[PDB]
Amino acid sequence: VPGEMRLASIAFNHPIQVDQLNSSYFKLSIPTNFSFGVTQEYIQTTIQKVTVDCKQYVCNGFQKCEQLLREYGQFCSKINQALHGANLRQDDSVRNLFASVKSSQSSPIIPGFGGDFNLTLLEPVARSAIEDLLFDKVTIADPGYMQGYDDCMQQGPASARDLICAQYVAGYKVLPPLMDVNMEAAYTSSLLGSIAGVGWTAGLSSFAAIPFAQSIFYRLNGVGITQQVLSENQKLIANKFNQALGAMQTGFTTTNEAFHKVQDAVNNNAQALSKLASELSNTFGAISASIGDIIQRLDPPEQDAQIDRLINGRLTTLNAFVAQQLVRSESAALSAQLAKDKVNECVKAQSKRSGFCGQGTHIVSFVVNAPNGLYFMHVGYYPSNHIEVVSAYGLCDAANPTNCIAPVNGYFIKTNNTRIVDEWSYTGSSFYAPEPITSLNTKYVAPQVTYQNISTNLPPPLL
Amino acid sequence: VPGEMRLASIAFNHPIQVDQLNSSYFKLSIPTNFSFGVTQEYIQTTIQKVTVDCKQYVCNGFQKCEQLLREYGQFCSKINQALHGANLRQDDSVRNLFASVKSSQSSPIIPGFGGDFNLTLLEPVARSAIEDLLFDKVTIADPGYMQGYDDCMQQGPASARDLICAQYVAGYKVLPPLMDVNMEAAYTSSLLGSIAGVGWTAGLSSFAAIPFAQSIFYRLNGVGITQQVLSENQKLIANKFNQALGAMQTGFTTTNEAFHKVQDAVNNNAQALSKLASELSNTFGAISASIGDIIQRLDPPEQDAQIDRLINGRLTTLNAFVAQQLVRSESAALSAQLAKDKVNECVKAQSKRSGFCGQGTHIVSFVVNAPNGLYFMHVGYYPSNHIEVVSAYGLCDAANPTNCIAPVNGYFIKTNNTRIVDEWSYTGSSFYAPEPITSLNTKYVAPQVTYQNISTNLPPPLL
Amino acid sequence: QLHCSYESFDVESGVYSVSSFEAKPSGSVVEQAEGVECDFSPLLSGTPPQVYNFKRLVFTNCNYNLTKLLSLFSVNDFTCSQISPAAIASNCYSSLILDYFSYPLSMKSDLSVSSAGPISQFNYKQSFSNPTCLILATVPHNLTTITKPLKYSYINKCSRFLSDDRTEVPQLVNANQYSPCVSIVPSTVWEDGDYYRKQLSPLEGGGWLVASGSTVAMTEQLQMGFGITVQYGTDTNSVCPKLEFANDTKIASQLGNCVEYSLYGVSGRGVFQNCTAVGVRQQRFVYDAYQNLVGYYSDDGNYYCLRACVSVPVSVIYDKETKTHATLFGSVACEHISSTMSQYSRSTRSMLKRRDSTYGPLQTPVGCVLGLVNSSLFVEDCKLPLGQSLCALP
Ligand SMILES: *[C@@H]1O[C@H](CO)[C@@H](O[C@@H]2O[C@H](CO)[C@@H](O)[C@H](O)[C@H]2NC(C)=O)[C@H](O)[C@H]1NC(C)=O
Ligand SMILES: *[C@@H]1O[C@H](CO)[C@@H](O[C@@H]2O[C@H](CO)[C@@H](O)[C@H](O)[C@H]2NC(C)=O)[C@H](O)[C@H]1NC(C)=O
Ligand SMILES: *[C@@H]1O[C@H](CO)[C@@H](O[C@@H]2O[C@H](CO)[C@@H](O)[C@H](O)[C@H]2NC(C)=O)[C@H](O)[C@H]1NC(C)=O
Ligand SMILES: *[C@@H]1O[C@H](CO)[C@@H](O[C@@H]2O[C@H](CO)[C@@H](O)[C@H](O)[C@H]2NC(C)=O)[C@H](O)[C@H]1NC(C)=O
Ligand SMILES: *[C@@H]1O[C@H](CO)[C@@H](O[C@@H]2O[C@H](CO)[C@@H](O)[C@H](O)[C@H]2NC(C)=O)[C@H](O)[C@H]1NC(C)=O
Ligand SMILES: *[C@@H]1O[C@H](CO)[C@@H](O[C@@H]2O[C@H](CO)[C@@H](O)[C@H](O)[C@H]2NC(C)=O)[C@H](O)[C@H]1NC(C)=O
Ligand SMILES: *[C@@H]1O[C@H](CO)[C@@H](O)[C@H](O)[C@H]1NC(C)=O
Ligand SMILES: *[C@@H]1O[C@H](CO)[C@@H](O)[C@H](O)[C@H]1NC(C)=O
Ligand SMILES: *[C@@H]1O[C@H](CO)[C@@H](O)[C@H](O)[C@H]1NC(C)=O
Ligand SMILES: *[C@@H]1O[C@H](CO)[C@@H](O)[C@H](O)[C@H]1NC(C)=O
Ligand SMILES: *[C@@H]1O[C@H](CO)[C@@H](O)[C@H](O)[C@H]1NC(C)=O
Repeated sequence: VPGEMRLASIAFNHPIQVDQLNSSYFKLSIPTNFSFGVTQEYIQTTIQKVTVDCKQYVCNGFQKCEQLLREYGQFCSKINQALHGANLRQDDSVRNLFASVKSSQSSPIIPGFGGDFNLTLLEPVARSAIEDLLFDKVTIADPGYMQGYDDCMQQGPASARDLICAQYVAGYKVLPPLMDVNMEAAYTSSLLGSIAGVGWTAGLSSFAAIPFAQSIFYRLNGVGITQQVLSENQKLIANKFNQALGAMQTGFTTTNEAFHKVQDAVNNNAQALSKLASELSNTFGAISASIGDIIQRLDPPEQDAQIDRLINGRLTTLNAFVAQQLVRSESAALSAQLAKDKVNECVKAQSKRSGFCGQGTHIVSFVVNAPNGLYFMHVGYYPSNHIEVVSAYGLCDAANPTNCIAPVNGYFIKTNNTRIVDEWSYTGSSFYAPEPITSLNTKYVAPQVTYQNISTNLPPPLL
Repeated sequence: VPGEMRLASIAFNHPIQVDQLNSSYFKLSIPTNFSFGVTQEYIQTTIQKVTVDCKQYVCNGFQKCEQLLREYGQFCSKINQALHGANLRQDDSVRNLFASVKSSQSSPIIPGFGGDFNLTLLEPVARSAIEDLLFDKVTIADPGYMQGYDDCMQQGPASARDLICAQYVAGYKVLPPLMDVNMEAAYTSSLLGSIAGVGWTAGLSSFAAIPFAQSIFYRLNGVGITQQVLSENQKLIANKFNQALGAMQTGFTTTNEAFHKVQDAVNNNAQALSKLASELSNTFGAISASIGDIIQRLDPPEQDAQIDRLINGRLTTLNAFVAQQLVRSESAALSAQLAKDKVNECVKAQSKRSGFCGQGTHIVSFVVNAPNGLYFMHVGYYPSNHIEVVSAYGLCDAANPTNCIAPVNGYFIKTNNTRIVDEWSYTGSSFYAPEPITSLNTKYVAPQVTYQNISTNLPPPLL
Repeated sequence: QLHCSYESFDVESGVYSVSSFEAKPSGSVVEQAEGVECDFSPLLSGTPPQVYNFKRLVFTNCNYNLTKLLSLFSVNDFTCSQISPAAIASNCYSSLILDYFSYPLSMKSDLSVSSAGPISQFNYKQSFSNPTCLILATVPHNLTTITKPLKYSYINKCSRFLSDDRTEVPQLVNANQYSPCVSIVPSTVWEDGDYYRKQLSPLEGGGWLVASGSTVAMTEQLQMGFGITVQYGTDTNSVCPKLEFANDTKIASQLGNCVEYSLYGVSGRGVFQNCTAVGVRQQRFVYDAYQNLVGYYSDDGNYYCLRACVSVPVSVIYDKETKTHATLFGSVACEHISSTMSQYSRSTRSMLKRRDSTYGPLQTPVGCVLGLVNSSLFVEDCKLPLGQSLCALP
C-alpha cells in the first residue's frame, strides 16, 4: 500500500552570491559551460466559427410555434446579426496575421537543409512531421465538411460519435476556416525560407541568402561569444543543438504546458457546442422538451401555455450563448495581435529584449501551425558552471594618462592562461574565453580614476 | 445585365526565390527601385459618455411609480454609481494620454512648413484640412450644448431627427467631451513641431530646430541608403513623397478599412442609445406601454400589478445596459494605452523594430484627431525591382591574413559598373548603388576562412 | 428573409446564413401491441364504494375503446388536468388506472382534482406527477345490475387525538392512498354527523384515532364518479387503444430516410438501420446520455439503429454591386440535390433559377453550389471568400 502524503516546505533556490568589492577592480561572474535548450508557447489566434438558426433551435416546423415565434422574430434577427459580425472579425484577424507572415522573398528549401543541424521541421514533400505529431496527440473529433452530412446518414458506421452529425439536428452550422491548410503550409515554409537571414543591418530590404549555419554563428557572436571560440567548436555546437532539438519528441506530453494549452483550446470549442445541445432536452417546467409531444397531448388553448414556457427558455439560452461568443472572439483577436508581434520580432529577428522568446538570451526561434493558432519554439542559450574572476574597469598607459581603453562587449581580466605572457586578457562576455588584448576588441575612452595604470607592455596603443 | 459569379481559387503570392549557394560567396537580393507609400490606422481612445436619470427612464413622474419604486430604490443608486465610475475612467484615460502627447518644446509652425513637401495636414491658419475631411465623411449627428435645446422645443425646425432631443424625454444625458477640440488641435500641432529633433542620444533634452527635409535625410541614412544617392535624387524624392501624400485625399472612402473602423465606432455609440429608446415601447405583458394608460383605465388593486410588471422589465434593461458600458469602457482604456505607446514610439521617433507603423521599414509618421480616437498615418518605404548580385562575406589582404575588413550597413559586391575600376564595391542595403570601398564604409574584423583573398589592389587600408 | 432581417432594401454584400431544409418526412410505421381487450366488467354490477372505500383497476397488457364505456352512462362532469381528454383516450401507456366510486351529484360542487372540499381533504387525492382526468356520471334505467348504496356517505373528519388530551393532530389524505381513519369508520355512515374513535397502539405513542362523517340521500338513478390516471413508460407500454395495423404495408425493416414512428406509444421521427445489438437485450429502446433515442430492439430479432433525420444547412452569396446572388448547400453535396425541394425551405427558390434553371449543380470542396461557374481563375481576394481556397468572383 502506498505511503502517506508528505508535508513539505516549498524550496527556494538562492542566487549565486557575489561579494561586492571595493577599489579599482572587481569580482566578475562568467559561465564556463552552456547548453542549448528550448521553450514553447501556444498562441491561440481564432475561435471556431459557428452560426445558428433561431428558427431550427427553438422549434422544428410545428406550425403552432411558428406563429408564436413570429412575435419574437426580431430576437433571432439580433442573434443572427451578432454571430455574423463575430465571424467577420475572425476572418479579419486571419488576413491581418498573414499579411505579416508573407515575405517578399525567400530561399528555396530542400532536404538536408541546415547542414549538420538536424532540422526535423522540414516538410515531407506537406505540412511537417512535427505538426502532424501535434495533430495526432490532439484528441479532437473527426473533421467537418467532406463527407459531412453523409456521416450523419446511415451510410457509415454505427460507432460514429461526432457532434457534427448533431450539427444537423441542433441547427448548428460550422463555418469552414478561411485559411485552407495547404495555404497554411505554404506560409510556414515561407517563414523558414526567410532564415539566413536577419543579420547584416536591417534585413528589411535585402535577402542575405546564406547557409543556415552561418546565420547561427553570426547570432552567437551577437551575444558576446568570441569568433575564435566559434571556429573551434563548430561541430560541438551542432551536437548540442541537435540534442535540444531531439528532446521535442518527448515534448508532446501532458506536463508540457504549451501542449496542454493547445488541448484546452480544443476542449473549449467542444464544450460550447455541447452546451447548446444539452439544452435541447431542458424543460423549463414545460410538460416535455418536445414541442410535438406537447401539441399531441394538449388542447390548443392550453397547448401554447406550455409552448410559451419552452420558447422563452430556449431563447434565453441562445442569448447567453451569443454573449459568450462575443467575449471569446475578442480575446482571440487580442491574442492574435500578440502572435503577429512575435512573428515580427521573435521569429523574424534575433532580439535583445529578453522577456519575449525563451529565457536564455535569444537565438533563432521557429513557428509551426497548431489548431486554432500558432505554436512557437524558441531555441535558447543556457549558461552553466559559472566562475569568479578578477576584472578591471579599464586600462591606461601609466606614462600617458590620456591613453585609456576599455573592452568592447567583453571584459579585461587578470590572465589565468599560460599561453598569454601579458598580465591581462580579453574575454567574451557570454563565455569564459581569455585572449590577448588587441585593437579589434577595444576602444579608446576618456580617462577614469579606476582604470589600471599599466607601466609596461600595452599593444593598444603600443606607445 | 451581368451574368453568373465565377468560382476561383484563391491566389497565393509566392516570394521571389533566391538560390542558396554553397561556397565563400553568395547571391544577394537588392531592390533597384522604391516608392513611398502610406498606411493608416484608427485607434479608439474613448467612448461616448452618458448618464441616465434612473427615475425618468423608468417613469414619467406618475405618482404611482413614485411610490412603487421606493421598494427598488437601491437599484437606481447602483446604476448611477456604476455609470458614474465608468465616466470617471474615460476622463482618466484622456488625461493620461495627453500627458505624454505634450512636448516641453516645439518649433513654431508657419505656412510653407516642410519646404518642397506639400504638408496638407497643416492647420488652415483651426483643425486641419484632413481632420475636416474625416469629419465630413463621418455620418454622426451634430453635437449639442450651445444650445440645441431649441431643436427639441417648438422654437426650431420641424426636420430635426436627433437622438439628442430624445434625451430630454428618456432622461438620457450625453456628457460633453472632456476637452475643447481646439486644445486638442493644439496638442497635435505641438506634435508636428516636435519633429526635428528625431534622435541624437534620446533627444528628450533637446530640440534640433532643423528643416524637415534635413531630418528626413537622417532617417534615410538610418535605413542603409547611401548619402551620395540621396544628394543627387532630392527632387525626385520630393516628388515621390508628394504623390504618396496626395493620395490621402482619395483615401476617405468606405474602401479604406481604417476609415470604416471610424464609422463603426460612431455607429456603436448611437446604437447603444437607440437600444434604450426602443425599450420604452416594450410591453412586458402589461396592458399598455404607457403608465398613464394603465392608470387611466384601472382600479388600483389591478393598476399596481400592471405597473410593477412594467417597471421590472424597464429596470432589467437598464442593468444590461450598464454592464455593456462597463465592458466597452474597459476596452477603450486598453486601446488608449496602445495609442499612447505608438505616439511615444511610432510618431515621435523612427523605429527599427518593424511590425509597428506602416509595413515598409519606418520613416516619419503623423497623427490627427478623429472621432473618439486618434487616426494615424504612416509614411513608409517599399522596395521594388529586386535583382540578384554576387557578394562576399568580407575582403582581405592575401599577403597579411592578420587584418581583415567587412562593410558597415552595406555589402561588398562584385563590380558591375563601368565607372569603378575596383573588383569590389560597397552598396547601400536599402537600395542598389555601387560605390568605391573606403574606410568610411568599413570596419576591421577578425579574419575568417570565407573572406576573399585580395592579393593586389586594396586601398582601405592600403597597408 | 435577409432583407427583412436587416429592415432594408439594400443588404451589404456578403455571405449570409439562411434557414435550413426540413429534410423531407415520410409516412409512419409502428411497433406497438400486443394484448387483449381490457376487461371492464368490475364496473358492471353491484354497489360502488363510499368515497373512502375506492375500487381500483390496474390495466396492463390490454386494448381499449373508452367510448364503449361512455355509452354505458350519462356523463355529467368531464375534466382532465394536464392532458386533453381526446389525447388521453388515444394515448398508449405503461399503465392505465381507474378508480371508481358512488358519488351523489349533490356533492359535485365539492369535487375537482384541486378542490378544497372534505372529499379531497379526507377521502381521496390524486398525484399531479401523472396527468389526470375526472368523470361524474349516472346509471341509465337499463343498467340495473349496478345498484345503489343505502345512503351516499363520506368522512368529513380525520384526525388523531394527542395522548395528553389538550391537542389534536389532523390527518389529510395522502395522494393515491386510503385515509388511515378508514380502519375505524363503518362501511356506511349510519347517521349524519356520526363519529368514531379507536385507541392508537403504544407503538404509535398512544392517543386516539378520530373520524366523523356525513351522508347524502339515495337517488332514483345511481350517481357515481371516476378518477383516471395514467403512467408513462417505454418498453412497459402494453396498455393501448385497440389498434388496427392493416395496410402499413410494412413497419420496421422498411426504409425510408425520414419516417414518422411510434413504438409502444413512443413517438418520434427518423431513419433506421440494420445494425448490431448492444445491451441490455430486450430492454426495448436504447438511449444516449442526453436522453435521445439511439436505437431499438424489435420482434424480428433485429436491432435497429436510429439516426433521426438529417437537415440541410443553407447559405446565400449576395453581391449588391451587381445585384446578383448564388447559393451554397454546405457539406450535403450535390448527390442529394434536386431541381426542386420537397424538403423544404421557403416557398420558392426561383430567384436562383433566374440563371440556374439552365445549368447543372456544381460540387465544390466545401460543398455543392448553384450558379457559380468553374472558371479556374486565381485571384488574391474576392471579398467574398467561401472558406478554404474557394472564392466567388463578382
Ligand atoms: C559542460 O556540462 C555538460 C553537462 O553539465 C557536460 O556534458 C556531459 O554530457 C554527458 C552526456 O549527457 C553526460 O553524460 C555527462 O555527465 C556530462 N558531464 C557533466 C560533468 O555533467 C559537458 O561535458 C561540459 N563541458 C565542459 C566541461 O567543457
Ligand atoms: C534527424 O533527421 C534524421 C533524418 O535525416 C532523422 O532520422 C530518422 O528518424 C525517423 C524518426 O524516428 C526514423 O523513422 C528514421 O528511420 C530515421 N532515419 C534513419 C536513416 O534512420 C532523425 O530522427 C532526426 N533527428 C535526430 C535528433 O537525429
Ligand atoms: C594611477 O591610478 C590612480 C588611481 O588608481 C589614478 O587616479 C587618480 O586618483 C587620485 C586619487 O583620487 C586623483 O586625485 C587623481 O586625479 C586621479 N587621476 C586622474 C587622471 O584623474 C591615476 O590617474 C593613475 N595614474 C596614471 C594613469 O598615470
Ligand atoms: C521605378 O519606380 C517608379 C516609382 O514607382 C516608377 O515610376 C512609376 O511607374 C508606374 C508604373 O505603372 C507609373 O504608373 C507611374 O506613373 C510612374 N511614376 C513616375 C513618377 O515615374 C518607375 O517606372 C520605376 N522604374 C523602373 C525601371 O522600374
Ligand atoms: C498641395 O498641392 C496641391 C496640388 O496638387 C494643391 O491642391 C490644389 O490647389 C489649387 C490652388 O491653386 C486648387 O485650385 C486646386 O483645386 C487644388 N487641387 C485639389 C484640391 O485637388 C494644394 O493646395 C496644396 N496644399 C498645400 C498645403 O500645399
Ligand atoms: C584564402 O582563402 C581561403 C579560403 O578560400 C582561406 O581559408 C583557408 O581555408 C583552408 C581550407 O578550407 C583552411 O585549411 C585554412 O585554415 C584557411 N585559412 C585560415 C587562416 O584559417 C585562406 O586563409 C586564405 N588565404 C590567405 C588569406 O592568405
Ligand atoms: C572603500 O569605499 C569607501 C566608500 O566610501 C571609500 O571611502 C574607501 O576609501 C574605500 N577603501 C577602503 C580601504 O575602505
Ligand atoms: C558546401 O557543400 C558541402 C557539400 O558538398 C557541404 O558540406 C558544405 O557545408 C557546404 N557549405 C556551406 C553550406 O556553406
Ligand atoms: C401489546 O400491544 C401494545 C402495542 O400494540 C403494547 O402495549 C405491548 O408492548 C404489546 N406487547 C408486546 C409484547 O410487545
Ligand atoms: C439484418 O437483420 C437481420 C434480422 O432481421 C439479421 O439476420 C442480419 O444479420 C442483419 N444484417 C446486418 C448486416 O446486420
Ligand atoms: C473545375 O475546374 C478545375 C480546374 O482544373 C478542375 O480540376 C475541376 O475538375 C473542375 N470541376 C470541379 C467540379 O471542380
